[PDB]
Amino acid sequence: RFYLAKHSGRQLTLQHHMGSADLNATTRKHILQVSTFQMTILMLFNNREKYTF
Amino acid sequence: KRFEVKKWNAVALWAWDIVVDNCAICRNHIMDLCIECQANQASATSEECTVAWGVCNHAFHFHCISRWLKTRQVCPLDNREWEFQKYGH
Amino acid sequence: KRFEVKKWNAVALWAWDIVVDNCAICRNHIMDLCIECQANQASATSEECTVAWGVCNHAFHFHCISRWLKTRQVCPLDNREWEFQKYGH
Amino acid sequence: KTECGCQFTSKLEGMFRDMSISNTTMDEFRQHLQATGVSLGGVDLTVRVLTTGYWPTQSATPKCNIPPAPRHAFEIFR
Ligand SMILES: [Zn+2]
Ligand SMILES: [Zn+2]
Ligand SMILES: [Zn+2]
Ligand SMILES: [Zn+2]
Ligand SMILES: [Zn+2]
Ligand SMILES: [Zn+2]
Repeated sequence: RFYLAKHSGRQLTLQHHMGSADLNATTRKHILQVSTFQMTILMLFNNREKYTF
Repeated sequence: KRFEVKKWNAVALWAWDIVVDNCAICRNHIMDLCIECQANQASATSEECTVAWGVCNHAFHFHCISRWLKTRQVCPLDNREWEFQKYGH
Repeated sequence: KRFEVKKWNAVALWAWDIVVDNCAICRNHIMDLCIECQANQASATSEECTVAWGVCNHAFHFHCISRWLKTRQVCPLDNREWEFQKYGH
Repeated sequence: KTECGCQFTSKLEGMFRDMSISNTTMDEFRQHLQATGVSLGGVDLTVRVLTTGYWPTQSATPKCNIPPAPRHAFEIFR
């Protein structure tokens, strides 16, 4: 929304094969790391565990 | 929840007026041949006719912009010197 | 619901300072004669005295802007050469 | 132009400039729905902006009741 409101002219195509992230897990709170590949699978696990292929 | 995302670092690519539905020089499509090719075959004889990519993120058929470089120089949709930062889609 | 609208494609027309209550040259009304006509009849003798429409979307009585084309030219409510894109309301 | 002259033919060039104006205003308003979009009545909108004398008088601009999601869209555009 910002890139289309202020810098109107470009198209922010979405992708997954680049970048990283810091997954804050939680006895202590150890923050993990996901390189834009395991974010979707871990999010689906957060929504509901006991999944498969 | 058990796992919560704190940081993210996506990299967002951007495109100028490449017009994926219409090359701005000949008006046919980003792909699908050009006005100087029409028929897929038309005696292809090796060579090529793909999508040329400029530094100003504009796209045309490699041929259309090579033929437009005989009429002008600075990329059509701006005033920056057209470069050839890529060949193909 | 049974029917839901997804797309729409209205076309929205626009008007400049035509002032439907007052021609900007003579100040009488968009219609209802002018200062150089007053009485509806006043020996109409064919001819006319309706409304003139410019390219800059401004409107005046045909008579008023025809006699104003002698005092100046560029439509009085801007600085664009007055055109005659219409005749009548 | 290479026949009648630059008279009632330059009137068509003016109409094409009007087409340009309309498309540009349309894309600009789609962009500003991103900034606004208060209601969800502007899901997919394609508004065109033309000039009075430029186009043949469509009619007497009817004022019949209009659909509400279109009501919200027209209100946002106005
Ligand atoms: Zn081309
Ligand atoms: Zn070609
Ligand atoms: Zn360019
Ligand atoms: Zn008047
Ligand atoms: Zn008069
Ligand atoms: Zn004007």
